[PDB]
Formats: sequence, structure tokens, C-alpha cells
Amino acid sequence: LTYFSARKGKRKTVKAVIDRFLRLHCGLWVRRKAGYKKKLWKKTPARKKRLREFVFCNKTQSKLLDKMTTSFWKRRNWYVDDPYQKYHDRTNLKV
Amino acid sequence: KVEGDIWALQKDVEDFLSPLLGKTPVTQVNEVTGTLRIKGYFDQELKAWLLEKGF
Amino acid sequence: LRNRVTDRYFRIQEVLKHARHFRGRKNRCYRLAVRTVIRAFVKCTKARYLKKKNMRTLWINRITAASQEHGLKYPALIGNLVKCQVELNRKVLADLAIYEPKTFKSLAALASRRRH
Amino acid sequence: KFTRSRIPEKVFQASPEDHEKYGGDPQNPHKLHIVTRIKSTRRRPYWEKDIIKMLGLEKAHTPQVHKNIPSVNAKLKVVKHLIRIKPLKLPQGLPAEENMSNTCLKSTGELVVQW
Amino acid sequence: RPRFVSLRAKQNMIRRLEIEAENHYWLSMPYMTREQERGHAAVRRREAFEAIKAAATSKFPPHRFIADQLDHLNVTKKWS
Amino acid sequence: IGIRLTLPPPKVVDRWNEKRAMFGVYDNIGILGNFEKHPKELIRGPIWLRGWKGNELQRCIRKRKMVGSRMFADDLHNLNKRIRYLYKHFNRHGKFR
Amino acid sequence: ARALDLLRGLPRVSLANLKPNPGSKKPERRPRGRRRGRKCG
Amino acid sequence: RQWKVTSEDLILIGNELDLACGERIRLEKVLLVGADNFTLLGKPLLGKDLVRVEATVIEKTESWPRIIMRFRKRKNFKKKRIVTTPQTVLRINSIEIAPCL
Amino acid sequence: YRARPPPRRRPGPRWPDPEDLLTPRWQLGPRY
RNA sequence: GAAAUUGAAAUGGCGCAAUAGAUAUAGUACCGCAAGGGAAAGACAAGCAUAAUAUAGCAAGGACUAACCCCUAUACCUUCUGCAAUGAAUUAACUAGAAAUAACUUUGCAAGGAGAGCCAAAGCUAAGACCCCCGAAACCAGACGA
RNA sequence: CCGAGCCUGGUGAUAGCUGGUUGUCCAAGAUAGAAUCUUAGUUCAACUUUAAAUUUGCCCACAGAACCCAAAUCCCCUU
RNA sequence: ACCUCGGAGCAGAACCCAACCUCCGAGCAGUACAUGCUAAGACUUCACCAGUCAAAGCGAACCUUUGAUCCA
Ligand SMILES: [Mg+2]
Ligand SMILES: [Mg+2]
Ligand SMILES: [Mg+2]
Ligand SMILES: [Mg+2]
Ligand SMILES: [Mg+2]
Ligand SMILES: [Mg+2]
Ligand SMILES: [Mg+2]
Ligand SMILES: [Mg+2]
Ligand SMILES: [Mg+2]
Ligand SMILES: [Mg+2]
Ligand SMILES: [Mg+2]
Ligand SMILES: [Mg+2]
Repeated sequence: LTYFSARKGKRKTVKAVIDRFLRLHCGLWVRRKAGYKKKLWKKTPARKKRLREFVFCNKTQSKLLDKMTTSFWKRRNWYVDDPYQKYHDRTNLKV
Repeated sequence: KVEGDIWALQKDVEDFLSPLLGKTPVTQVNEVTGTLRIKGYFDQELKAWLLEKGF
Repeated sequence: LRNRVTDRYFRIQEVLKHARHFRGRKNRCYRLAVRTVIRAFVKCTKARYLKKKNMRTLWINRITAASQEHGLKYPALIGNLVKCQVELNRKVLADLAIYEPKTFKSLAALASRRRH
Repeated sequence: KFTRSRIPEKVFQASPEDHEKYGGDPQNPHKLHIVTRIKSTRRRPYWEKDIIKMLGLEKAHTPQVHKNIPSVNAKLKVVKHLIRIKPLKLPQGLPAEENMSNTCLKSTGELVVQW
Repeated sequence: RPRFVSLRAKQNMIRRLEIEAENHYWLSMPYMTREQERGHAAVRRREAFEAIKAAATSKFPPHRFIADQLDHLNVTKKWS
Repeated sequence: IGIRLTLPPPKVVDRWNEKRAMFGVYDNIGILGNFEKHPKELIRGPIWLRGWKGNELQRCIRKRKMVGSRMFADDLHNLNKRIRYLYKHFNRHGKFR
Repeated sequence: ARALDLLRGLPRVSLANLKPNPGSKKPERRPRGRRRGRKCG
Repeated sequence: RQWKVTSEDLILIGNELDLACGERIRLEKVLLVGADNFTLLGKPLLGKDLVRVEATVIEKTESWPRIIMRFRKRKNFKKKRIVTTPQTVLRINSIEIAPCL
Repeated sequence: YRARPPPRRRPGPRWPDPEDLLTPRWQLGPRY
């Protein structure tokens, strides 16, 4: 990515990441499963159910996405009826 | 924001917290900055305790 | 040249002083001196083992000579002294061989007696 | 392939000839081993190296006292080619607190309470 | 080039084998049985691991003292 | 031989000339003067880095942005080349990603 | 406070006595010498 | 170590002895005592009643600097250390024997 | 020595001369 | 990679000191047909001499009364799995780790921090720490050349 | 010095290739799967280092792991 | 000729593996049209991507061979 832009000197965001991943504020990244819309007629119902799910990313995947986005995408957003408002925070987590 | 005998405060905090933990809590006394750092989360208990002491 | 080294003279001399007794350009040229000084120091460090090893070899040779003067072989002398519970070491035995021949004669006679 | 070696149990079944040779009574067996490492763990498998570390035999020729119990004996069997095992003999019994600081392990394997 | 076995090498191997045979004998006579030994050291092992856990969990930054901070003023102590 | 054979001429420093004596004065102009002036307004220097800090690339970008039109021709060409080089280096080189 | 009494005892605080708080200034690592030179990490 | 010793002899111990300079000492482990016409051999040590060897701490010094250098070719492996060993010079004042055979 | 007079904001409004070419355009409009 | 919107005031050096700082004592000398390229320098290092050499050998070390004789000892760097290969006449000078996302540490203040903007479910602010050098064959543009 | 002149500029071209990468001292520190216009590289894993939190970790005696028709391995009470 | 996947050799006894290699077949066919929806807990081709199994619940009835993203 661009660590220092030529016009502002700022770090840039890889917009391919924004078009694909949702960041929960605690540091979790949510994504869709690859192929979840592809050739559903030849997939078993269990496979389709697995593919239709919103899925968390690895620690290293999350670290990569954090590096590839800027701090703007990592802020608290108080959207009106955000479906992920409850998921934006972790509860009863030990280490 | 501790003034005076931070060591007296440390002794009092250890006495107050050891029954809760079952062991003497591990602490750092920053005498320079006048702060006391306790391992573990005891913010609510310590706030109530300091209120009782009248600070 | 904001910051330039001004001590390079002394840094060079620290090695050249150890190199001063070498042969050829190894005593003058730092590039050559430093390699030979490092080798000299490594040899000096490793030679503390060989000094101890060679001293014992020298002591054993001298004890062998002194004991052969009395018909004993070195293994016989050493073993029989041990069996007689005399714990004199090889350095001391070589010293006695050189400087107290009558004491060494007594020790050799004792070792031969123990053997017999 | 090279693997762990399963020693047949008949190897560790002493005979009366062995009893006479080594001077140990199968009835009333000795309580404690004195184990010393006498062989390097280099060029030995990692499991033998690990057992040596567990038994505390990292230094060669340094006696270590261990219990004469089946688990310790299994570990000792794993590393029996690297060690010397001799029974600990207590002619005057185990040392008392008064003379705990006056003991000595004789080369015969006897812990004497006078030194 | 071939190598050959000397009498000294054979004697060294025999010495080692004798030591190993004595090891076999001394390993052939356990004091307790596997059922008797079960749990006989459990209390000590638990206490030792409690000590290990205490050491692991007592890690914390050391105290800081006004005396240590102020003693640095002595770098300019002189004779009047 | 990489050593001078004479002592350099003695360097005398007047620790109490006016500049040193009054150094630091008005650094608290804000917190002691009702914040009418910010302490960074006390800084004297290039117009493009008064009260501002950045790495070489950011400094060069700021210099071009703020005084690029007033720069001499070859100085501006050098600055443009430097910005291009620094962009390549900072965005494509380095141990880390 | 006893700290101010200690100050009274100690020499004058000047610009030659100042020291950063220990732990606030990590040493700078630069690629010179056997350990940090050669391939320089 | 074992030292072959006589009166007025000097002995260099390679360690500090926790003794003030000029302090008198009895060397208690005498393995051998010999004269022109006779020697006495301990098994391994002679008795305290037989021999009395006395020394005096004459000097407490450091050894000359000893270099420990490690070098491995083609590994950038070069280390240098300078070590000075504490030393004590003792003077053997007298050797006395008693008729306790 | 005596300190130089403390820096102060220029009192009152600042009206740049529009004739000057170096006056910025934002200092000439009605918003200013 | 915007914009709406927001609105900054005003003679010096923690620069170099003749391989540095300008290329610069000078665009001179010199080189090129030309376009072009483009210097140098002014105020007991190495090498030798005094004083060639003595059996044997990485040249030293352990030593020694004693230089050698004795014993021990397969140069350095880099690249290979490891020794072969690479580089090095030698001296002096010059010559190569530049920085953010987070973290961590130490201060400040604290449900708030920050000197607008930003972040905040202990956070926020500040500082400290971390990302080299030389080298193609090339490509294109504009000149200069029969 | 023409299978495509020379000069200047873009230009500090680019180089997964070669070479180099400068004080002292201590410490931890090893071969290893996948994908790749990829096998002279890289990214993930594994290993490695530092800091931190916590409580179990390794070894293993039995018991236990298939029919078709060997050496050993896995697993874990003790220790 | 092969390049992906699956089955067998090819690994005697958890797994993993003899890559390279040998043979075979699949880019499906048949069936059903709840062969739906949801959901604890797990497996996993040594990463990721991907790929598997699944209790409980709801609802109908009363399964046996591959390919991401973008873009349309
Ligand atoms: Mg290193
Ligand atoms: Mg110049
Ligand atoms: Mg000279
Ligand atoms: Mg060459
Ligand atoms: Mg013509
Ligand atoms: Mg030509
Ligand atoms: Mg390059
Ligand atoms: Mg180490
Ligand atoms: Mg491809
Ligand atoms: Mg490559
Ligand atoms: Mg197969
Ligand atoms: Mg898996």
C-alpha cells in the first residue's frame, strides 16, 4: 500500500479491503465466504448454509487488514440501527 | 493522586484486598508520581473502599 | 563532514603496539597487523591448555629418567606410591628428582619394595 | 527405522547368580538409587536427552539420588546405557537433623553420618 | 580404508557392558509397586507447582523511589 | 597521521550573552498570556515548517506546496525529483511492509 | 513532604543535573559492531 | 597444589587469601619433610606434631593482564576479554620438626 | 539583560492593501 | 483521490572548514568535430635509510638464561550444505539502516484526553525504539554529429 | 567501442542478480509444510526472539485403537 | 504426455507421508424436489482460501466427481 501519499504524505487505505470486510471495533474482522453466490444449484444444503454465513478472520488476517486500513475505519460508529452494534464489543473474554 | 505515605496506602490496600484474592496482591508503588498500581481489576472495590475511608 | 573520527590514531596504535614485534609488514600495516594480532591472541588463549599438558609430559619424562636411574619404570613408581598412600604429584616428583636425588632414591626404593 | 527400544521384561528379572554376584537381596530391596551419568547424551536420541534432563544427570560423574520405584525405574531403563546405578546404603540409617550437615557419600555407595 | 578393533577397544566395551549389566540387576528390584507408588508424591508435586505458579503470577514492575530520582542531583555536588 | 600536531585555538563560549541568557523566555506565552499567542508562533524559520514537523518526504511536499512557486527553477526541479525519489523509497523499499 | 526536605539537602537543581525518567528513553540501535553490523538485521 | 618448599622460599598463590600483608600462617597439609640424611613421608599427610611449616603473607597483587580471545573464521565471531587474577605472595619463614616418631 | 517586549497579537482589525499582489485572495473577500 | 466547509501569523545557524562546503582558485586547464564533459590545488602513515641475509615452513604462540633452534598451530572476507571459488599491494582520507500501522516503556490528565478538526465501553495526549550502499544491458524526449 | 551513433535529460531508471554493509560485551537462537508465470523470490504455517497473563505441560503403567488376511506408533493415572 | 479432483498401489499397527511414479474415472449421472430452515459441538488434506460431520429446535413428509475474485 501507500505508506506516504504524494499529495498529503499520509498513509492510504486499500479500498479492496473496505469493499469486502467489516471491522468490529474490538478488532474483529467479519467477511463473507468465498463462492457463497456461485453455482448454488450444485451445492448441498449444508454447504450452502456454511457459505451463507458471516465469518471472522484470523489474528494474522486481522493484523493485515488493520495495516491495510487507516484509523478512520477503526473508530466508534454510532449508526442508527446497526445490525452489528451488539457484535462491536466483546464480553466475558478471558485473555 | 496519592499524597503522603504511599507505603501506608499500599499496606492498607494489601490488607483490604488479600481476603478478596486469597493472596496478598502484587503491587508497584510509584513514590515519584505518587501512584499505586495493583495487578488485577479492583476499580469498583477500591472506589467503594476509598469512599468509606472518606477520600 | 559533520562528525568525523579524530581518535583513529589511537585506535590503530592499540593494535600496532601488540604487532610491533612481528616480521615484515605485519608489524606496520594495520590491515595486516590486525589479522596477525588476532591470531596471536587466539594462540595465547589456546596455549594455556598446552602449557598444562606439556608440563605434565615434562614431569613424566623427568620422573621416568630419574626412576630408570634406579631400575624402576614410571608406571611402577607412580602406582606403588599410590598404593603406599603417598600422594606426591608429578610436579613435586620431578622437582625431587632434580633437586633431592636421595629423597627420590628413597621413593624409588619404597615403590620397588611395595611392588615386592 | 530407528525408534525407542522396548526392553523385554526378562532383562530385569534377577537370577540367584546375579544376587550372589552383586550383593542385593530381592526381599527388602534398597530404597534409593544413586545414579551417575557416565556417558554423553550427544549422538543419542532426543528422548534419552530429555530423560537425562528430567533425572537431573546433566553433569557427568555427579551422583543423584532417586527413588527405587517403577516410574523412576522406567526412566532409568530408558537411559540405562548412559548411567551407573548403585544402591544407596545407609549403615547408620538416614541422617538425623542434628547431623544432616555432617554426612558424606562414600565411593562404596554408603551415606555415612560422620565426616 | 578399513578399521580394526583392538584389544583395548574390546576391553573398554566389556567394561561398559559390565556396568550396564549391574544397572540391569539394580533396576530389577523395585521398592514399591506401581499401585503403592500411586499418589505418594502428589502433595509435594502440587506444592511445587503452586510455587511455580506463584512465581509466574507475581511478575510486576519494581517500585520507584523519590530517593532514587533525587540522588541524581549529586552529580553536581562540590566542595564549597 | 590523521591527527593534528597542535592544540586547536581555545574556544571561548560566553554562557551569559543575551541570546543564551534570554533563551526560553516566552515559551509559556500561551499558558501565561491567556492563550492569545501559541508558543509555535515564536518559532522563526522557513515559512513551510514553522510549528510543523515531518519526515523528509512530508517536508519536501510541504515545501513544494507552500513556496514551490517562489523557488528557483533548478531548485524546484531538484525538489520535484527528490519528492519522486522519496515517494518510491518510502512506498516501495524497506524491511517492513 | 520529606521529598522537599531532601531537595533542601541536595545540590541546586540546574541544567547539568537533569535526567530523563528511567525507562522513558530506549537506547538507539544502530548497525555498527559485531552484533548489529555485518548483515545489519 | 603441592609446593616444594624451604625456609626463605617465595610462593605465588593464584588467589587472594583473606589475610593482611605481613600476617603469619601455619601451612597444615605437609606431605613430605626431608633433610640431607633423612625424609619423612606422610600417608598421605604428616602429623601436626611432627612438622610445623610457617609462612607470611608478603604481597597481595593482581596478575598481569591475561588475554582471552575467541575467533572463528567466516562467522564474524571475534570476542576479546582481559582478566587479572588475584595473587598472594607468601614467604616460608621456617620448617620445624619434632621428635615425635 | 532585559527581555524583549513580549509578543502580542496585532491589536484591532488587520486590513491588507488590495493593491499589493502578495496579499492572499482570502484576505480580500467579504468573508474576511 | 477531491470538494462543500474551516481559516496560519511573521538576519539567523546543536551548517561545512580545502577528498568537506558550490563543479569552482574555474565552467578555467584539459578532453570532444560538436552538443557536451570537466579538474587539481593554498597554508613521527605507508615507502625507504640508519641497519641485507643463516636450516624449518600463515611466520605467531607457549616459552626460555638465550633471537632462532623445541612443542602447538590448514591466512582473512564473502558465496556455497562444508573445504574450493570471489575480493584484497599497502597507507591516509572518504564510503553504506532514511519511516509508518500498531504495540511496548515512561510522564500528564482521566470518563475523559487533546491548544478547534480527532479518538474514547480506560481512554487520550506527549516522548522514546524500528525499515542501507554501489552496479547493468536498456527505454523514451530533446539536442549534436557525414 | 553500430543487430542500430553520441550527448544531455527523465535518472538516485530498474535489477527476485552480484558485491559491500564500519565500536565493545553478554544472552536466547536450526531445516520444516502449503501456494505461487513458482522452485536464485515471496506470503502463510512451523520454528525463533521479546514482553505479558494464567495453569498445567512433557515423560508415561495399565486399559484402549479392523476387518480384508516387524521395529514400533497413538492416548495418559502416576512419577 | 502430464498440470485439478477422487479411488486403488504406497507405506504391515494414530495421522502424515515413496514426490517423481503405476492403474482407473469426474468435470458427472441417477434420484428427490423439505434431497428444507435453523443451530450446540467438532473434523479438516499439515497455512489461508476452501472442504466435511452434526445433537437439540422449527417445518414438511413418512441421496449414492471439481473453479476463487472481479466482471456481466
Ligand atoms: Mg551474533
Ligand atoms: Mg572542493
Ligand atoms: Mg614510517
Ligand atoms: Mg586479486
Ligand atoms: Mg565528406
Ligand atoms: Mg562511435
Ligand atoms: Mg539499485
Ligand atoms: Mg548462547
Ligand atoms: Mg498463475
Ligand atoms: Mg527468483
Ligand atoms: Mg492416493
Ligand atoms: Mg485444516
